[PDB]
Amino acid sequence: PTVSVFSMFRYSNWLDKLYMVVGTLAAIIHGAGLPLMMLVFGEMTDIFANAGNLEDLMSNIFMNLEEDMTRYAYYYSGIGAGVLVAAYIQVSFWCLAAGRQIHKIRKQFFHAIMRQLNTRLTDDVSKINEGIGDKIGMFFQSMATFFTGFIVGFTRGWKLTLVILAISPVLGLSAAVWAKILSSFTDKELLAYAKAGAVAEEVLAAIRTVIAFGGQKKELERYNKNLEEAKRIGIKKAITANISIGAAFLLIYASYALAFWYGTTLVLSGEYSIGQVLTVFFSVLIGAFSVGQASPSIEAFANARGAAYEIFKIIDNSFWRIMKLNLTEWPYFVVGVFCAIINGGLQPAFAIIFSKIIGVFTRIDDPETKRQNSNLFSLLFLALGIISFITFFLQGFTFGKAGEILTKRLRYMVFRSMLRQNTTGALTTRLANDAAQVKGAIGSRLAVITQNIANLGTGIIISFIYGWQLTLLLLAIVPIIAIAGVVEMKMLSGQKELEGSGKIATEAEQKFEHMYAQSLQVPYRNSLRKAHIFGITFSFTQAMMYFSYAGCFRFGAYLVAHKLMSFEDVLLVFSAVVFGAMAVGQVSSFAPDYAKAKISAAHIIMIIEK
Amino acid sequence: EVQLQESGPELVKTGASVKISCKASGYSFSNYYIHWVKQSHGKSLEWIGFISCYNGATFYNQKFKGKATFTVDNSSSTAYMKFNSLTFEDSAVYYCARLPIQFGNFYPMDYWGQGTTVTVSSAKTTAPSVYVTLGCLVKGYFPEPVTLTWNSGSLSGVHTFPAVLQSDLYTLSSSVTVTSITCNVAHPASSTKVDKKIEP
Amino acid sequence: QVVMTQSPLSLPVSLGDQASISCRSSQSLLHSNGNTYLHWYLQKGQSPKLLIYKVSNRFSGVPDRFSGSGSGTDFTLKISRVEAEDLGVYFCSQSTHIWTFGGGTKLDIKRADAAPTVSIFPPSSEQLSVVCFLNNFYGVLNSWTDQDSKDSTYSMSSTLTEATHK
Ligand SMILES: COc1cc2c(cc1OC)CN(CCc1ccc(NC(=O)c3cccc4c(=O)c5cccc(OC)c5[nH]c34)cc1)CC2
Ligand SMILES: COc1cc2c(cc1OC)CN(CCc1ccc(NC(=O)c3cccc4c(=O)c5cccc(OC)c5[nH]c34)cc1)CC2
Ligand SMILES: COc1cc2c(cc1OC)CN(CCc1ccc(NC(=O)c3cccc4c(=O)c5cccc(OC)c5[nH]c34)cc1)CC2
Repeated sequence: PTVSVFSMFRYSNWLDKLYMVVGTLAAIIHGAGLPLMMLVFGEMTDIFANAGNLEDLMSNIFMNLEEDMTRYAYYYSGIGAGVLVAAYIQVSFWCLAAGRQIHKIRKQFFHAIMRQLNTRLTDDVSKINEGIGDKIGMFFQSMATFFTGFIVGFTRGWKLTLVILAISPVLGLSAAVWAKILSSFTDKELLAYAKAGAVAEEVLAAIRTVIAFGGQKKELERYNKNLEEAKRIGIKKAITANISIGAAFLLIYASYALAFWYGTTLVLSGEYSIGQVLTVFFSVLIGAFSVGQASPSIEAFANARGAAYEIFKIIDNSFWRIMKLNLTEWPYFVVGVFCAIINGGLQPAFAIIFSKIIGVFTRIDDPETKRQNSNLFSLLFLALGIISFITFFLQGFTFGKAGEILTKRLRYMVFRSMLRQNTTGALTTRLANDAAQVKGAIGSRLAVITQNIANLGTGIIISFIYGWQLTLLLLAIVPIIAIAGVVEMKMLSGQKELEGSGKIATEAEQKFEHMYAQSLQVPYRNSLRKAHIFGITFSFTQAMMYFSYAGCFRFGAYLVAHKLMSFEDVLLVFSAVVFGAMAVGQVSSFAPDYAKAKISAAHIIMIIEK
Repeated sequence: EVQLQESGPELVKTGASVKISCKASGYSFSNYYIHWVKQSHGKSLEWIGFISCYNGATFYNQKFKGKATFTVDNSSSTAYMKFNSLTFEDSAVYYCARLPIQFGNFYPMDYWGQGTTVTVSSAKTTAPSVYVTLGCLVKGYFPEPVTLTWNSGSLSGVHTFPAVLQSDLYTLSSSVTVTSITCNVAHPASSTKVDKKIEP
Repeated sequence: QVVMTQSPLSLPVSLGDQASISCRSSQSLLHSNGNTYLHWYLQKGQSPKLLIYKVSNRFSGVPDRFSGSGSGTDFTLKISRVEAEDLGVYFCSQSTHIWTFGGGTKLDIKRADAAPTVSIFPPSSEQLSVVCFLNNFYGVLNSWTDQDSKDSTYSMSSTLTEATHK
């Protein structure tokens, strides 16, 4: 049922093999870039901490802080430029190799299907594409991140690295389950409606018989009995997916708690420094998470090898009216909006707790007081994890249940109005998709906006309180950091121009295959251009995350040295603003097209009021 | 174990310079300051200053600014203190102690070095003059030490008193007590072995 | 600069008995955070070893004989059973206002008094200077031996280029 790993790439020529080799080297280099970033970040933290401790000591009785921070700005910018180049080459070369091979495969498959099966020519080649393209570069980049992170961890601190080893299996498993849930989310949504979509298609295809025999009140009940099961499956999915991702968040925050309790123990015993702790922790944790994230790649490669089997065998042989739709679910919406506020407000709460536990180690104090404060802040990390688990689950569950109730109701009354009466394909799409997207204009929009406000608005407010000069500087790059998060999630998710050439294939010798070949030219060139365009977009938004470090901490060195701020405040502002922009991007990448959703709702309301 | 091994005793000419070291072992060198402390004979210890074993940032007691200089070799994990234009008032024992950077003065100096004695003298190598209770007066020599024995370690009742500076020249005396004898004085730096017999 | 004063410059003790060494600062050692940073070290040609820190906390690996007390400008170090590995110089250290140290207190073995065996010596005439020897008791210069390890008395030599005892 699957082809060979070597036989998968039999249409690659010398240029494609070169693209793969150089794209894999660039992937290794790109993946090695975040652990080196954490190494540099730890050294910078230690510079700041030592300066702060010495100033605290000599209070009653920062000279070189800016000079020392220029070098680290250079290191940050160098890693950022290297990552820019390497990410560009990786993404670009892997997309180009995949595109050239998929083009040759499409042409060969249509030549062979006629030298002698439409799904095998439309969707199976797309499965091969999804398998042999970006995902392989992702996989090598994530393997490099894992290995480099663990090398940096063991070289900087093996004791703390071992303590985080004890946890890394669960972290990689959480990341794997998370990424798999994200990958298969829409497929499961389409699969739940399968049994009711069959009834819908078979009734709408024989509508004359139905309204002639008067079986409207019975086909409605068949559809309803299947809609109940679709809704139950949707509720179960809303429970399990959200409980899994909430458990992942809880595990991340508990890892913070544990690693920082142990690391602060090692720092108070004099054996480690706080920058050393930061380096080890962030390196090992990000590596362990990257491993998990690299499992959709293996699933996709296996699916590509599965899809290539058949092919190669053949070849070889009003927003207020819309909201009023979902009005009876105001309890779910109240609970969900409350939970979305509490969920968004966890990024600034984390910024505060993190900056405080690190600022404990940037000024001198009694060892007993330092132990007490470190214990308190580790406990606060754990409490953050518990709260995030609960609120994430509740937000997801309430909004998903309201969305399921609304979808079932909309499908039901849409079918009832079609029966109390426009091709059958259009009607089945109105029932399968248009009814399932009206929730995107209500609950999804509400959740995304509430969470993003409670996150970035609160972050920016407390950042203006703690350090307004740095907040003003970082506000200029907030849009690019948010877009970086959006682009990164779109790149991980792997997210029409072939429909024109689907006609020449659906119709069907040499002339037909020549017409098909000529029809493929425009989408071929479009994909070859999109490869470069997306490579450069991704690489630039990735490098901006590295340049944010340089800018923020050079200006923070200036401010700390001139006494306008402390390193704890610089850390708080960095965390809050920068990673709240990143979280805003990551959350907004789950919001559906509000325009398409309003259009779907308009069509649904037309059909219902007809 | 935490250990701070200091260099050995030093005898220096007046007005010269000497650098003494403190080699740390058994802990993370860069998480501590090394403080330097001076003790003259019969006086309280006296803080000279400290240097950060992370970046080499120093702080000097006002009395010692310009008189001493701290440096750090992070590779070998050693700290150095160097004097300039030594004078006799710098004859003392110098200790190094470590202090955690995280706690500052909210913590004791938990581990100390064993001390380096520094004798600043301008005199030149000089051979001693050797002049019931009996005794020898080994007067006017340099530098210490000087081995005194009675009848070549034959004897109890001895009382070798410490050496005392008398105008840049040590003196020493002994005391044997026996009811009703040779006196061997060995000065290596002068390579002398004088054996006087006491006569009434 | 805080000045630290140790009351007994020399403390004759007896093996197995008790000893108490006092320290007094010219200014209160209580910090604004509620802690008092006074530490006690022992010195023997070896390195000084930390015994007590922050008035009363015993350092890691220090026997239970050593204890510390005191409040502000008045502190004490008590040794409950003076063993034989305790004879040395104890000194206090403050780190509240900053580093200054106390003058040190030497522990000495106590024994019954004795009288000096004074002995005079005229110049050996091989030159002149006159030498007095004051043995086994409990332009001039003096030199004292340390306490004898066996009989545990002192000796004194005086040289010029009376004996006022108790
Ligand atoms: C493709 O899969 C999915 C698609 C959709 C949903 C769930 C899916 O999978 C479970 C939820 N729909 C309803 C709207 C809706 C409500 C709430 C949210 N708020 C969240 O925080 C969230 C919720 C689900 C997953 C994640 C993440 O993975 C995630 C990953 C990294 C970082 C994050 O934040 C910092 C993340 N935040 C979330 C988002 C969206 C929209 C479409
Ligand atoms: C407070 O500190 C921290 C907090 C956090 C982290 C680290 C911290 O400290 C270091 C890590 N974050 C990490 C967030 C986080 C999680 C999971 C992912 N995977 C993917 O998107 C993903 C991977 C592979 C395949 C696919 C798909 O086929 C796919 C298909 C459709 C839709 C998708 O999605 C929109 C898809 N997605 C993926 C990324 C990012 C969480 C919060
Ligand atoms: C050069 O920097 C970066 C570059 C890139 C990313 C992250 C970077 O920085 C960490 C995202 N990558 C993909 C994997 C990936 C995904 C998500 C994360 N989430 C977090 O780490 C994180 C989440 C929430 C809150 C915080 C903080 O409050 C925070 C505060 C201080 C320092 C931090 O971390 C050094 C912090 N982290 C976070 C990390 C890694 C690709 C590009």
